[PDB]
Amino acid sequence: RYRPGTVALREIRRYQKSTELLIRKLPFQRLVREIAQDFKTDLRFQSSAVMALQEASEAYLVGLFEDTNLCAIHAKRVTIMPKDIQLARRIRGE
Amino acid sequence: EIRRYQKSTELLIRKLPFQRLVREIAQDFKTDLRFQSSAVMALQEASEAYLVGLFEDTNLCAIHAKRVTIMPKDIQLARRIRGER
Amino acid sequence: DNIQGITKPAIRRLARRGGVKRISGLIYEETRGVLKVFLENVIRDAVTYTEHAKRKTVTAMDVVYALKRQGRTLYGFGG
Amino acid sequence: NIQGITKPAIRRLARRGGVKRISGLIYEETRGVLKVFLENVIRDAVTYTEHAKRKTVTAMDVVYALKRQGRTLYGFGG
Amino acid sequence: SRSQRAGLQFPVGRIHRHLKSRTTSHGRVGATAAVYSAAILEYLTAEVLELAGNASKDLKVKRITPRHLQLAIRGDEELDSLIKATIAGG
Amino acid sequence: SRSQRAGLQFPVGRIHRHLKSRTTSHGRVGATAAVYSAAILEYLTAEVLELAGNASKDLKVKRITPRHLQLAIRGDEELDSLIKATIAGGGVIPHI
Amino acid sequence: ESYSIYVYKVLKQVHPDTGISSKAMGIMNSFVNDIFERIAGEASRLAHYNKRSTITSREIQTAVRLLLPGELAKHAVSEGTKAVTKYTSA
Amino acid sequence: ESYSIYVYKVLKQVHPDTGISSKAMGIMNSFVNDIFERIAGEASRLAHYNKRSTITSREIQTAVRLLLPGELAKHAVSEGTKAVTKYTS
DNA sequence: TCAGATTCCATTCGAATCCATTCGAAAATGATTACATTCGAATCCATTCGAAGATTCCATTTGAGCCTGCTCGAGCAGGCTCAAATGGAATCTTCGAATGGATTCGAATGTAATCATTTTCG
DNA sequence: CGAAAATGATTACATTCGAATCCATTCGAAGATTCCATTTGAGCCTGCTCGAGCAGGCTCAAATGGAATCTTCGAATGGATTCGAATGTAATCATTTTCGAATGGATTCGAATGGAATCTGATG
Repeated sequence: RYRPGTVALREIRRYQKSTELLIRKLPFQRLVREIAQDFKTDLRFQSSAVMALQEASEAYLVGLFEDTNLCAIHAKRVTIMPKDIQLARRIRGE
Repeated sequence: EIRRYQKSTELLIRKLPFQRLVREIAQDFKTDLRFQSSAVMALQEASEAYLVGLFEDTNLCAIHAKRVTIMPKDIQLARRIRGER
Repeated sequence: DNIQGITKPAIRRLARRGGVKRISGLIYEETRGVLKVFLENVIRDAVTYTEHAKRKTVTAMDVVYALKRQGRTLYGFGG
Repeated sequence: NIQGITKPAIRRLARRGGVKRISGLIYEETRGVLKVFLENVIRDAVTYTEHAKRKTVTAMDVVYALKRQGRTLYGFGG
Repeated sequence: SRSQRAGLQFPVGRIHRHLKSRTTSHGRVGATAAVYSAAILEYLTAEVLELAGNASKDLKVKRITPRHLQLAIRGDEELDSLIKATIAGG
Repeated sequence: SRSQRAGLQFPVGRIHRHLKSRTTSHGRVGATAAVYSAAILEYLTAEVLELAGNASKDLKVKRITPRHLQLAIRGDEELDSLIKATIAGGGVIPHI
Repeated sequence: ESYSIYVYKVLKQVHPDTGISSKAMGIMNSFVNDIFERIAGEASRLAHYNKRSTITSREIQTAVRLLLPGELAKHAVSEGTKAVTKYTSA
Repeated sequence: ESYSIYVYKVLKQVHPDTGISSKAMGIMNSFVNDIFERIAGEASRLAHYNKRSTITSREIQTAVRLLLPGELAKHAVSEGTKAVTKYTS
């Protein structure tokens, strides 16, 4: 066995060392098409459009999690909670 | 006193010290500079607005940590999330 | 229910790349909500761009222009 | 000249922001952040002044500098 | 005039000239772009002025001041999103 | 050519033509505005590429990839301030 | 030149009993100029993206859709379309 | 049209033994286009502020000083001034 | 001290970069205008500088009470491990929809003179 | 409330420019078939968060000095702003040539696999 926090740091190093995408592509494409159904019916997407959307969204989420970790450390914790997400998004004017 | 200064529209800083500080800061970019009074008034309005908004964010940060007193760490967190630090 | 295809492991990986050591149990629904809002904004702008050009296909340049409009410029897909 | 911005003035600005209590080390931090902001804006104002071959800083230069900074202001000719 | 033909108070010829003086290269401007722009500007002006006047009347006064404008803008979510400027004197 | 007179690698005539294409109303563009702009673009390109090449040499790799561009940009304060865009395939800076 | 004449006309239309000061009038002029510059720039970009040369009411409509928040863009679009139709019919 | 030729010339000037991929080339193209569009817009606005029609190297210098941070602006101004002086000689 | 994880040294190869050829596209050369910028004067505003004074903000000390930080135990929620189920990727195959380029061609914008307002300043 | 220098509005072309039809090609969508890697519960345990009671710190308020901001007055001057004239130079035709973009082809540098040696972590 490993103590709680060992594998966590291992994966932190692993995913801060790589450059790949961390979300599966078929679910994201389905979600994108379902969202776009509300604006116009019978739309077609280039593969490059969905790839661009995935890159942008992953970058957004990683930056948000960095701000959330800062908020968590401010309150003397290591666990991130929804209140940290809300505070970070509020200071960002979102 | 919070209600007194939140319900007014005046300027909360004295004009002469702000004018002196503005001229001293500006002398690092060009010597023998002149100013309109409107330029200093605009600078004062903008700076007071900036400080009030930053203090609102700082109060949010103070409440996040279960306090009512604001500390420099709250200013630092607010400015880092804003993008200034 | 296509937002439940953004699974727990995927969000955990996205949090690990952000340096997050421990995670609550209520973080995943919050993340799904914020992702939905962001995607709605960007896709709305992109579809406006395709509609102006009298097209039926959403291209990568519409996405790039929309992102630049939101203030989230992206390099590597044109421009 | 940064000490001419007194602690009662900082207290008033904090009260207008909804702040109930203040630490004693907040005034120096406030002076530092105000100095940084003022330098950032005045740099651009003097750049605009020098392009026009003038020796006087006008309100339009400040308005343009703020608009560049992302801090648009209404009521000074722009 | 063109404004009376469209049924507006804002000027169509002046806005057309201003639009022409802002197109890149040798660009042209249609005569209905000016009508659309004048309609949009008049609509937004009327919305802001209506909210500000309601605020002023609720204060039992006869004029509009920058404080009334700030109260009107900050109390509306749409006008808050659109207008992020600092109002001098508000 | 004009670029050889100025002593540059970037094109002065093409940049002049683009500048003329991006002027509001009836706008003229001088011949030295293009020289200045080409010099600025070449300088910024050289700075970014030098940092990225140093990063590439650090990991014993001959070629430059978007990872090296990201590492170069995020490790420099001025480049980080100037370039706020997202780089497709750059990852993040490892920092626990 | 300014927009004081037309702002005053619109104010008399919406609040016939209410006046306006001069600082508020200056703030309103700044607001009108801000909105006009935003719309004009976005319309020019839209025309350039499509390799077109003329700015038309379609560019203005798309700019209004992209710049204004929802439920504020719908009424603006309606007012602009009505103005253009009334202008063309006469 | 692209900038690949001149970017590769600059690269072979700086690092004469390292190459570049095609994704990195696309990213470099996007970077150059982004900065060029920013400078052009700023110069046009500066020309309009003073009620002038021609865009000169003074507008470019002011735009560079307004858009670039810190020592980047100083070194860029030096390089552009040197280029213009060598050209006009 | 032992089981996992991490990094490094060998081998081959196939995905990718760098080099070599033809070419329409565009840049440089050479007069010619006009068009825009620059260089003197001449008012003429608008900033700095000085002086004064009651007042109205600011400064310092004390002290009490309120707030924050610290110790400690309890519990609870998150992490790690493992076995089973599922669904993504990937590699073709076919087709069915839709860009994008040409060729007319009909719609509409800008320029030229003369008013007839009209907005801006007393 | 009045006057008058800008400046839209009208009539009339000239000619770009933006639309309507057609033809091909990309390319995007819909089926199909696996291995297998990723996800999903479930259990067990541990360390992390949280609440309560103390203990120490330190903020707000009040009173008394005291000090420096704010408004008015007025010269003095300097520095923006307008008016002509005189150049400086950028844009426009007309050729001619060179260069950069697309197409092919020869290395060759990144990319699996396959062990091997440490490095690290955890319980004894």
